[PDB]
Amino acid sequence: DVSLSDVMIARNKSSVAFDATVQIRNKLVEAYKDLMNMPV
Amino acid sequence: ASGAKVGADFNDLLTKAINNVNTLQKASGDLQTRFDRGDADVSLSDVMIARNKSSVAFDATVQIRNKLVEAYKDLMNMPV
Amino acid sequence: ASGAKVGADFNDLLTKAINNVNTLQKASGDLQTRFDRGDADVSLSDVMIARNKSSVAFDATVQIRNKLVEAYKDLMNMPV
Amino acid sequence: EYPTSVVLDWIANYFWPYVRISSMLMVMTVTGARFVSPRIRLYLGLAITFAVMPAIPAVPQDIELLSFRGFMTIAEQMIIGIAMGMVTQFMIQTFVLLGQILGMQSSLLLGQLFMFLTTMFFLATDGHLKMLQLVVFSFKTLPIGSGSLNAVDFREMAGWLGIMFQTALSMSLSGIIALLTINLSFGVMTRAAPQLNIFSLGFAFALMVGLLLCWYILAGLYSHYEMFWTVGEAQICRLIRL
Amino acid sequence: SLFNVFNVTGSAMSAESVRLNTTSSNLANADSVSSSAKDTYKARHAVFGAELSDTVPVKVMGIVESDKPLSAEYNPDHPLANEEGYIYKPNVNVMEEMANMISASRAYQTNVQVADSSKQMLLRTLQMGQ
Amino acid sequence: EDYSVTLQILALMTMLGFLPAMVILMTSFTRIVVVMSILRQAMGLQQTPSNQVIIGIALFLTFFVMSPVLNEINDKAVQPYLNEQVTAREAFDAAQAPMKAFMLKQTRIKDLETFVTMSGEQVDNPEDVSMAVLIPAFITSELKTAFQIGFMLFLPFLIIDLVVASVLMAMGMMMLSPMIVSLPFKLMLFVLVDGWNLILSTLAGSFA
Amino acid sequence: DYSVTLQILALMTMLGFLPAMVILMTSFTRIVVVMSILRQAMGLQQTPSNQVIIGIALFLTFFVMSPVLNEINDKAVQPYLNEQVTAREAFDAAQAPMKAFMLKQTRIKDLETFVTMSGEQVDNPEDVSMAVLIPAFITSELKTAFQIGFMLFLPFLIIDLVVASVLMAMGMMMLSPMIVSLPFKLMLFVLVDGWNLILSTLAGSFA
Amino acid sequence: EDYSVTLQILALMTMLGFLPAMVILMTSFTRIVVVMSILRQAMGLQQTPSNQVIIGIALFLTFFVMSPVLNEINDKAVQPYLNEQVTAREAFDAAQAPMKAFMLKQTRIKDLETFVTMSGEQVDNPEDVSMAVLIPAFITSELKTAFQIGFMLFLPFLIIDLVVASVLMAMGMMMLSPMIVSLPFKLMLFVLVDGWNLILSTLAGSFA
Amino acid sequence: EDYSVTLQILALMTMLGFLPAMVILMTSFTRIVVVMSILRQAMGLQQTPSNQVIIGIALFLTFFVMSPVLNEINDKAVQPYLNEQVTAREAFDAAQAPMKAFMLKQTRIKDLETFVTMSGEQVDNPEDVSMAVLIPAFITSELKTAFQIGFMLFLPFLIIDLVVASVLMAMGMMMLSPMIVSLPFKLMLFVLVDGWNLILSTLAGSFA
Amino acid sequence: EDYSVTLQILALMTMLGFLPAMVILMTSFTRIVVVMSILRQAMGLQQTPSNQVIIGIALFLTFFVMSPVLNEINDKAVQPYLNEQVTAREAFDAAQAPMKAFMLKQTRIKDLETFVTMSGEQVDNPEDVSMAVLIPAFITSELKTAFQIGFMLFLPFLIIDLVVASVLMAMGMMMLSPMIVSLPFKLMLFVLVDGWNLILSTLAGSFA
Amino acid sequence: AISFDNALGIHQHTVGVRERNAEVISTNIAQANTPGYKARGLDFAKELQAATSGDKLYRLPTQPDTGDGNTVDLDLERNLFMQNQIRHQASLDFLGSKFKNLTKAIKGE
Amino acid sequence: AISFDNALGIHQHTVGVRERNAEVISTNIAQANTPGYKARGLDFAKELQAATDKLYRLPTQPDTGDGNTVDLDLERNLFMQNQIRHQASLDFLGSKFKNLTKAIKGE
Amino acid sequence: AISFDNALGIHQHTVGVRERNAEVISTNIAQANTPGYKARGLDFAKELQAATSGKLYRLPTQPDTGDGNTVDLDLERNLFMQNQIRHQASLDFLGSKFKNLTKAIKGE
Amino acid sequence: AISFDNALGIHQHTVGVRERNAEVISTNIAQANTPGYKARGLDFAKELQAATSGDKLYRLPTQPDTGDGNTVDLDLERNLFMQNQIRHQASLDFLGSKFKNLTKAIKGE
Repeated sequence: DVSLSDVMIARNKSSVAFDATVQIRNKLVEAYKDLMNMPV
Repeated sequence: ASGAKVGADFNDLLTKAINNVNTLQKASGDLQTRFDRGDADVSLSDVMIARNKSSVAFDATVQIRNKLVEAYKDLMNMPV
Repeated sequence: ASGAKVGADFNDLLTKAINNVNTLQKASGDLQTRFDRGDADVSLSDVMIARNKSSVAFDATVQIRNKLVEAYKDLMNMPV
Repeated sequence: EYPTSVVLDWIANYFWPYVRISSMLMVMTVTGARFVSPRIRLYLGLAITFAVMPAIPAVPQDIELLSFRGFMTIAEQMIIGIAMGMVTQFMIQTFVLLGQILGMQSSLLLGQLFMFLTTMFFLATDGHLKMLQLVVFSFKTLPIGSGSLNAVDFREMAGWLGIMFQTALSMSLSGIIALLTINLSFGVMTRAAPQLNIFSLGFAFALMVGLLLCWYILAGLYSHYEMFWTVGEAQICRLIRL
Repeated sequence: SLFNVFNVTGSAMSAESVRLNTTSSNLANADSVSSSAKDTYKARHAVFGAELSDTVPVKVMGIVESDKPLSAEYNPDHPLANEEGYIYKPNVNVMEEMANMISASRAYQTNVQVADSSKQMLLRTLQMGQ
Repeated sequence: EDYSVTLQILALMTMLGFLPAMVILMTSFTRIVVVMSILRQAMGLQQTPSNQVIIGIALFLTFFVMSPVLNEINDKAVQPYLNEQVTAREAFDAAQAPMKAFMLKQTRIKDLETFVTMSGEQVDNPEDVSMAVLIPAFITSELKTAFQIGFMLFLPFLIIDLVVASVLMAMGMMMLSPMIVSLPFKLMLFVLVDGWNLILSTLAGSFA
Repeated sequence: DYSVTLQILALMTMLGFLPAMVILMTSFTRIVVVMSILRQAMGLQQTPSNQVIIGIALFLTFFVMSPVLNEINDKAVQPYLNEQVTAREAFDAAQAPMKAFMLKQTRIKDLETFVTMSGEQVDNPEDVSMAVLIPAFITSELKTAFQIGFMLFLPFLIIDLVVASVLMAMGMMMLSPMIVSLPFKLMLFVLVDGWNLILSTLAGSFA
Repeated sequence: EDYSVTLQILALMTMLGFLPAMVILMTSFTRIVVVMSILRQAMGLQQTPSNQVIIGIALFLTFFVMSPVLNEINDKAVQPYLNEQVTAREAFDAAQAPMKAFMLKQTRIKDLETFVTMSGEQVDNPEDVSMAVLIPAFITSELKTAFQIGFMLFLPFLIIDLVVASVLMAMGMMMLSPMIVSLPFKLMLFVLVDGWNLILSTLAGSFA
Repeated sequence: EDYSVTLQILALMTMLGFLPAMVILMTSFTRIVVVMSILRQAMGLQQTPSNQVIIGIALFLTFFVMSPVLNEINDKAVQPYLNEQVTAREAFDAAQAPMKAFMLKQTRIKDLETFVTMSGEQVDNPEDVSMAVLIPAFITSELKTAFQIGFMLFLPFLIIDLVVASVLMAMGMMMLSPMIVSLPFKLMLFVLVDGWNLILSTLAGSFA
Repeated sequence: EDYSVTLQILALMTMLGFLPAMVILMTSFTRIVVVMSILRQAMGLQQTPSNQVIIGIALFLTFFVMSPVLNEINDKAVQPYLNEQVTAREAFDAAQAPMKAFMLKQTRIKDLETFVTMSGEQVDNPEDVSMAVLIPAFITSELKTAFQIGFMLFLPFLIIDLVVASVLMAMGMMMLSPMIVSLPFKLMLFVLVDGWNLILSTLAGSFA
Repeated sequence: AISFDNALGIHQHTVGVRERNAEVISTNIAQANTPGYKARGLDFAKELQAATSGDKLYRLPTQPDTGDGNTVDLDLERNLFMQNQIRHQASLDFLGSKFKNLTKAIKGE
Repeated sequence: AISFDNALGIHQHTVGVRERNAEVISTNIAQANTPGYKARGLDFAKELQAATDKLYRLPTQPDTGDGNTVDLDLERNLFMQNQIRHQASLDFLGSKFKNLTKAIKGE
Repeated sequence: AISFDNALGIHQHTVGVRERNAEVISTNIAQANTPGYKARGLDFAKELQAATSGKLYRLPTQPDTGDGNTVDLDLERNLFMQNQIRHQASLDFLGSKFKNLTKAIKGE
Repeated sequence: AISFDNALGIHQHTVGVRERNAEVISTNIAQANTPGYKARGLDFAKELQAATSGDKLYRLPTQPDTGDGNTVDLDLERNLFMQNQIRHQASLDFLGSKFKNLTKAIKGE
């Protein structure tokens, strides 16, 4: 019932979604770490 | 619903695909050796079809494996 | 269950695979040079089978080495 | 089925709970320490999320991984995690406050002595286990999809500076009075002859008594920590609405 | 599912293979008088079928003997003849067997190209996003 | 006309990279930290509160006071954009405006005049001045405002220290340092009046 | 069983997870943390360097965990090479020696906490799943490393307090005690033969 | 024969690579940053204004004071270049000329004299000197000018510090630290004089 | 049975991968860096000698002290291997023997005893331990030796710091920082004693 | 004999990789870098000149002071090389000689003597020592020479600090920190003496 | 915005239709010799519309059949199969570049 | 497991047997005219057993005094069949390494 | 020194000359039937030297049949075949010069 | 032991020898009709040994010449040229793999 097009699209969508959430998590954490390491 | 059900559903999807790829590889192997040993009930067309599907099926397996490893290697290089 | 005992055991396991690869390459080279020199009792199939085995064996040796070297670099370059 | 739904849901059902767990660890007292490498901490967050996965309810499927709403979800998972982490930092640094006020009053690094011992209190009382139990409970009573820290939670967390001074003064009030009365007694008793004065001679006398009083402080510090942890734990449950 | 074209092209390869085997038997038994007049060999032909209830596979539904009358020959010398000295021979027509040989071989090799080109499309699909 | 999905993602990641700047240059983070810096400096403790908890409390305080403006951005900009009601260009402008309004509520007219003349541009309404010129005027007002609050916070601790020094000198003991005696009194009076709660009311409510 | 082509792909993939297995299953975690804590104890910040710290841990985690590798070899590697066992059974035969080592090197309280969090009903400690044992192992090993490391910190904190109070006794309030304490911090570690004392106890700490 | 498009892009990407160097050496960023640094150390506050805020203020100030030269580059080197009116080599020269002129207005002849002799080139007019010689001369002049302004702003805070110490010593309370009591007056003077707006205006007006 | 040429190329190309590990573990690079790192901390300057210059001098020093072992490797293993006198394994063993002699010469017994017991192998003479158990024992010995050398070099600078701090307290100026008023004398002592030559000479001498 | 074109490119591309190493070891970059750090330490400001500016001035100055060497490299090596008058072998040797001559002129005999005995080579005259034995000796002498120049600059600021500390102590205020009071005068001394021109000219003139 | 639909476009539905068309064309080629079989055609516009949100077309023969009844013109089927494969390759390139650009923006690489 | 014997199957031996079979057929065609030569046939199952012989072919027609039992019609057909099957065995055994190399390299 | 004249060698000029030789042979084959046409050759050694530092007649093996044409068609085919083989080798040598040159400037 | 002689084996010499044999066979085919020309043959074992560690023979006729003195059996010469061409290609495949195996060991890929 499934084809290689659906599998490849599912693989690409998962890769893009996973890459999106990792980078945004990385950006926010780097923003948090920058704020913590500042001279009060 | 819990998160384990989604994880188990994802695990069964991977297991089903691996079994399907393994089934094709074993099916191709039998048809290859049946025609190679000299059995007259096996057609060269069916053998070539069998090994064409197994080769494509395994190539799909390689692509998914590389993406999983690349995602994990991407994951381990993250601020934490 | 001593450090020297297991160190020797894995060394024996590791040197066995290296010797197995070396055996395939020497056998492949020996078959090639006998056929190439003009020996009549050497078939091209035996030459081609052996050299295909050596290529696969050496390819595995390089790939396994890359995994070990990358694994070593991962543990040494980690931000302790 | 279309394989997109299966793969996307697991990533959404794993990373989003992991983000809250990981964010709490990086701000936590022990797991967020400078001694541990990020890789060990990263594996710990990965292992904890995988193990506690059955207790985590399924995230809503309405929010997409690649959408601005999903982007907001990642941010608000961190804010919950940092909230728990900052509470743990508040307690330990309050003991660091307790160490330095005694050291300052001792005519004098003493915060590190209290910081190390308070870290031992955190580990010995299984404080790390309780925090991990708190964050998994947060998944139940504070679902990932709908829910985030409100304005009242920010104000309650911003009001912990007064909690620091009140708790630090409460622990040291008996000792600080002792430090003052002996120094005042030493001053008045030696005030008869202005030739002696104190200066550096007063420095030596003050520091010897101050170290001795810190010996008394460590004798009854555990009871104060137990009361302090109850106040902090209640605040954490208030954040997760438990 | 992932190889629907292969099942159809491959079915044609198996279907057209049977038609060539049937043609070979008809030409190899064009002069086999055998015995009697009802056990005599008759030209056989495969029947192709397509069940259209996407892709419609081709299925061989059995071998069917031709309805052409047997070729009668006057030969009151063959011991297997009859009262009037007639030996009935298979109703195999060489011209129609040659045409079937041409049609079967070309159609069989045409499906090879389609099946071979179908694999290329599958291989290119794996390269999506790379 | 509207930005493509690829370009909108690029803009989103860019603002995340500049996120620390937006906190310390556009929000209320600068005023809170400076005021809390004075409070630590006023008392005898030098590094005792430590830098980590001050920033963490400041971050939570900012999220408290920026909650009205952040919610206004959420409603006006994020909600139409998520529902695909408006394009990306106008949604970005709809998010920029509440930040501009908040910065105007915390700035002074004199500060704006200095920078608008400094930029060498022409304008007649403060409401439509470019955010590039509003930012330096905003923080300049924030630093001046924070010094005012810090000066008021420094006075009671100076009052306590001077009284203790005068008492010790009047009793004749010209040999004892006032700092050691005054420190518990400053801390005790900081606790029994619940000083931080009062500072929260005069700091969080100072923006309005 | 899986085809030859697939089972080659399986071992090749997990060959790249070898660093992952080391960090969260063997004794690499405890030693590195104790090494890192002791490095911060002395005034030197990165004098031992990260690479040397890791290199010592890798040698230690091989000597100490040598009994684990022996059992895995003779119970999983050897039967598989003799065709006496299949792929899945050999992999399971390797988990048991490593699961036993991890189970005995954890704290009951941590396992009790994790089984509650995992939501699985297990009556006895020795039957817990590996999915919940791995996080329980590292969590307990972190507590052990912190408790061991900070006790090593105490003698070096004693020197700091002694020298700082002595300097403050003479009114030299501006002289930083850390630079004065640094020569004596190094001497304490070398007089007690620290680099041999900590490693001997760390090796003997495991079981 | 202007540079090919591929080389023109390669040159522009290289200039963006040296963008921090251009700002910190060829612009007004250094002088503003140093003067702010001296002022911060002049008061009792060690790092209360924080480093990111100081650089953030300086970046906006250095952009405003260099808007005239930035516009002159645009009006003489960018727009003719985009309108296909000047050779790319000519446009690069047209952009460099206003930058060189601005750096010469804020440099000292002694700095040029020592670097020209150091480079060992026979040049007489102080307008056709190489950028290799002009940049070190300019940054040297900016450091010296910043010290002069820093000393100017330091004196009033020194006056307050001496007065407070003298008054405390008059009462015989020598044990009391003058710094803790001096700081609120330092904040007091700087805020009723409108220091933040004043200093940034003077720094803006200094570059002329 | 000698290995094939392809394996031998693959075998010694792997040695290049582990080359940094050999320098930091099996060579003299560890002690020299540590001693100069402690020496830098002994003087007032924090990072004036810089890490790269410290490593650069260490690389030259470790090359000069390991020349006899490198020459022995070439004259016992490399030359017979290039001249087809010995096989690959014999060449590998012939290269390792001088390296093992160097590590065993500069190690401690107790450190060897500690590691042989933990590994669990029979030992009757020092020259029977595998390289797997000699490497961790050697680096531990070097760190202890490096700390002892660093302690000696630290003492003369500690004496100066105590003298200059005590003298300032003799006049009664406690607020004046001893560190600033001691740096010129710490640097001068390192000059007229010519530290950069004898200290490197001792490091070279200590290995032989 | 002559290296092939492919090998000549490989060697040249290799030297670009080691270009940072040659700057901090074989040029005047290190001494100028060290002196400014000591000069910055002498004044009260510890990060006011800023690392980027100091390295930027060091890069400009090392370009000016190495120009006679670079021009000799261009004339002796590159011009015969580009005109095919010398081979690749001769060009590289002809380029090395002026660089070796520069390092030999700024080195010390004892430093050369120390490494010559360490390298175990038979050297008759200093002007023919190997490059591997000169680079560690040259950087050693530069560090020692840098300390001597730094001590010269440290004294005038130290005298001001001592003078102001004693004056404050005479008036009885033993709690006022001399560092705050001394800082304006430390800056002024560097200004009216024209320090940023005097120091750099001496550093450039120290290689002649 | 910022969604996979708005980002991929119609290049995800087009690929499925092109594979559907190849299945139809290959069926006609295989069933060319079957008597009585009628050639099957596919409407791309209708199929793409159905795919985006979610009947039998027969091909008119150019010449009469020789009696069998099969209306498959194998000359046309090969030409259409060749065209379908080219346009399918373009669609994969179009769709593949959509994911590459999305990954490029979310990572800045 | 994971050994060349199992990875290659029996395709490693079939190529050799098809070469031996081709040699025998070549001998039969060459020796067709030499009298007294008896046609030699190779039994496929025998070399199958030898992997995990050289028989005589009984004529369908009598000789003509030569005693030679070689039918050139049969030999040509048997040589054509063996050559076609030999190429298929090369394709089967060749793809065994191509799949094996792709599994190891992952590309 | 590093320059293309020293890096490419003569292979930059040899490729061009053999292309000219292809034209010369091609115009001989076309004019095989044209009477009065004399087959012309190209001296590779002389042409290469001219290109590096900067149309002879072929003698008939047999008399012409009477038209006046001295094109020996079988010789032209043999010469064209050899010229095409060496032209491919010249491309192989010259092309490899750039690829090895790129590998040096890139380091991999 | 790492040297080109050890790595390339005898395949670096066999290619040149089989090229020489092809020239000797080709000149026999070309000179088939020249009377007085004796067919020449090259011994492979001798030529390979001479090449390894640093003069073509005469081929005896199976039948007498028909009066021209030429002993070239053009039927035999074609067979030897075909065999030498196949063995020449096989040596090229052997020698070509020797360099490729060295390159992948050096580059690690």
